[PDB]
Amino acid sequence: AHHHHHHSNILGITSKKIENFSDWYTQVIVKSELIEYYDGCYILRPAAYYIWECVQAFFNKEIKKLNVENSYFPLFVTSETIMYSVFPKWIRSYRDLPLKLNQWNTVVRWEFPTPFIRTREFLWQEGHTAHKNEEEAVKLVFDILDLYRRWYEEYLAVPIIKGIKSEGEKFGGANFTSTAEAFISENGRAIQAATSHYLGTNFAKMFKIEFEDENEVKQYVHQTSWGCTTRSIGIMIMTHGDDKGLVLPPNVSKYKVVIVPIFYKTTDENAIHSYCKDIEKILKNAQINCVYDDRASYSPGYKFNHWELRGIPIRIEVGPKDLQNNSCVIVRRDNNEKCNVKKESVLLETQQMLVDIHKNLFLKAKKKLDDSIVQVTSFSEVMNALNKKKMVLAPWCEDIATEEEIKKETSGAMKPLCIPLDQPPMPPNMKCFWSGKPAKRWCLFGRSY
Amino acid sequence: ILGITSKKIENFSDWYTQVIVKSELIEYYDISGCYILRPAAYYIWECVQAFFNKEIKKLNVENSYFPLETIMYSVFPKWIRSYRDLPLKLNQWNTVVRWEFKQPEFLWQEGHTAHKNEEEAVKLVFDILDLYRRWYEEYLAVPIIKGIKSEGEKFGGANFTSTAEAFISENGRAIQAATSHYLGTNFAKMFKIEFEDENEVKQYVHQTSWGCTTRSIGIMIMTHGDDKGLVLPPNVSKYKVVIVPIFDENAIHSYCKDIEKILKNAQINCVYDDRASYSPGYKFNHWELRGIPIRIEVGPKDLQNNSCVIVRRDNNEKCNVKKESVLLETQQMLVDIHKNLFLKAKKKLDDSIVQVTSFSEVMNALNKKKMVLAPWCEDIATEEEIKKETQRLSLGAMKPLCIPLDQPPMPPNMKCFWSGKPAKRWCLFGRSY
Ligand SMILES: [Cl-]
Ligand SMILES: [Cl-]
Ligand SMILES: [Cl-]
Repeated sequence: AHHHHHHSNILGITSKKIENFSDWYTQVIVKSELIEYYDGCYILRPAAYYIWECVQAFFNKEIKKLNVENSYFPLFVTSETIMYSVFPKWIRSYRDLPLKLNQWNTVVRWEFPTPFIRTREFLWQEGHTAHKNEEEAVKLVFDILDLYRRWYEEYLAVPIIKGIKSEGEKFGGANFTSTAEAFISENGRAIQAATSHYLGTNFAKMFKIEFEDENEVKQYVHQTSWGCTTRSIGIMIMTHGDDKGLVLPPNVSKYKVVIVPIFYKTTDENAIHSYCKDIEKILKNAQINCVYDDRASYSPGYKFNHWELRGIPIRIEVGPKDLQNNSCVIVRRDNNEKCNVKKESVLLETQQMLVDIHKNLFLKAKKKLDDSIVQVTSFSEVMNALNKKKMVLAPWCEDIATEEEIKKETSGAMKPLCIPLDQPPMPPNMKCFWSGKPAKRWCLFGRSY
Repeated sequence: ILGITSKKIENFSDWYTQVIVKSELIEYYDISGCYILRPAAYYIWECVQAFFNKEIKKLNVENSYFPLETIMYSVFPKWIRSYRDLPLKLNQWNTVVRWEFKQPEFLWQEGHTAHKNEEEAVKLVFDILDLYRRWYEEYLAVPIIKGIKSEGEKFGGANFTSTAEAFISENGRAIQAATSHYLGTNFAKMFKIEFEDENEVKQYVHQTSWGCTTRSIGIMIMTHGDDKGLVLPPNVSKYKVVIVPIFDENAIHSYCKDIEKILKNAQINCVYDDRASYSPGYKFNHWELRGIPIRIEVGPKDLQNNSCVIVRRDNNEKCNVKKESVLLETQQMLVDIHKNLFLKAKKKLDDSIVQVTSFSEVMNALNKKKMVLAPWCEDIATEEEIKKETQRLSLGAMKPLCIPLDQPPMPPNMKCFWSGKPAKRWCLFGRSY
């Protein structure tokens, strides 16, 4: 009957994030128990699906405050839902507006493949609304965009940049496409995090989606659509993961704490086991889910690595030194800092530490994001920035023809990510870094996914 | 308005189509019969999903997503090596996608578990089955009968299939409402799902599976719907109350808005139908069709007496209520509506079961749109014999629905109604969907 003292190198992460990012990622997603391959479609195991559940609960609650109703439309065409053609059957009068719908979807197809990120398999939501006028639709587009900011920032501890897509990168049926953009600094790649579209009257004209207004004048509806996918999980993994494995923001971890007993003598086993159970009770009585790993066949050291790999935010260790001192050792996953905590203070310190882990994960990620943006004047400064795994903020004329030319001259190509909502001042005579006719606004450009 | 034009008792299938479309539950895409679950239908699914998730989580079942039982079980040995890995408990909420220009219920739930022994597995099978009873009975106000399927009607891979059966008395047809299967070690042997037990002995896992679909919604509609349209148990209606003004014209609005705020402040969602271009009669029918549990009517006299009139959807009874008593009376009424819907459906279910001792009583019961509870020897070969004979006499077949968990006494000398060797247990038989 075998005792396992040492977690073998091969069962941990054998590639370093910075040195071999793609293999590092592959290893983390399987070894942390997020996903499992069947044969390259993958199963979302509970640790991944739990993250989706948490963001789904938050988003549902928030969209319901905006009177959005969930629904389910099963017919799709190549991916988009057959829906707008039905809207004339439901809308006659301003009293029928706004129409506000959302659905939670699941799709799998043959892969073409980085799980969560470049995949034909995902869970998502998409919302669709129709309003009596432009201002109400555009307000809603930006309200939803801020909810995406919160999904990322409050749940995944991922900072995003809000912006408007360039004409070449926006959805063809949209008047404008707003976006949340994320950036993975370790490989220099931007990735679109969520989208929120003002569709104007385009589909109303196609399907005769018209209503009688309050003045008895016929008008087109103004539409919106918006979506966010399990790509969000990938972004989170890539943002916080380290060389020991997965790191989970506490808000999307099922177990907040793992309790590990330390003892080598049978005379100590009962007191250790009992104290560990006291701590498990204290936390669970307080609605803090946790796991007490009391397996006899694995050493404490093995268990440390086992649960770090799984991304548990806090580990509490209990050894004989701790019984003697009425304490325990609390270890944070994010930065591996340890402290001794009195038994009576474990609840409060754990609560405070879960909040601080989230803050630290976010603030460190935001620093990396901010440090990844180089503001440039000229195309000659661009390649050095790209090669430093950066994206660039450049004054740009926003001429659609230039997007394919920028791509072509700089997969190694950089593309317009978004024109950020937050604009630095534009100096009086600033020229486009490409054109160079007068520059309109600053645009972010980068290599992408 | 065009309301419901066919009577439930007279043309059931036409009634049903009119109710599901007119009430805004579904919209058909086209003659394929593919359809949209509109918010009124999806809201029901949401409510039961919330309930079920909460309860299965108390049993440590975790949600997951396997792309679409062979993918699934072939992967289980990768996760199970010792007793420490058990029990494995998974659930999935599934959605179907139909691609328009590609070669080919839209929502359902399926769970799967694996356990160290028979006792633990079977206990979960029955715990889940009671959660399905509660899904039906607490949220949908639909009574069900728990039982075990016959050998001929169980899932072929199961050691036994437990079931919740419902009956629609207006058309005399039973319907399987949910199922929960003990799979034994059948698939474990097939996919080599073994573990090392506490004593270092290799054992097979004991598995269960269980599911329920949007058919549950259809069952609810068939059960409580009436000739005016949909009837919603309050727990699965987005709006609990509609407020309808009856023409003041300024004081009326203000008064209706006061009631709206009282209810909404107490977290009771409601709608104040203040549309100027429709009559109150129009509005009454509009909201009845849509299944809203309670209407509150406010007219001039009610202003004068500081009252209003509360009207129940289920029985159309009215009562006069003081303004300051509206919140409490509304809360009590929503409870009482659910209780009445359930009790009247339970009475119809009870009255649909004829207990028989011989085959010569069966066709009379079937032709009266009943089910029969009969003493049966349970021999699989009799199932098709009984199907054929009841079909023949109809000119339709009845089949075994379930062997109820709640068994009446079996006299020591009772014969099977068909065979009649010694009878074992009572079995429910009926026509089915
Ligand atoms: Cl297609
Ligand atoms: Cl937390
Ligand atoms: Cl079955």
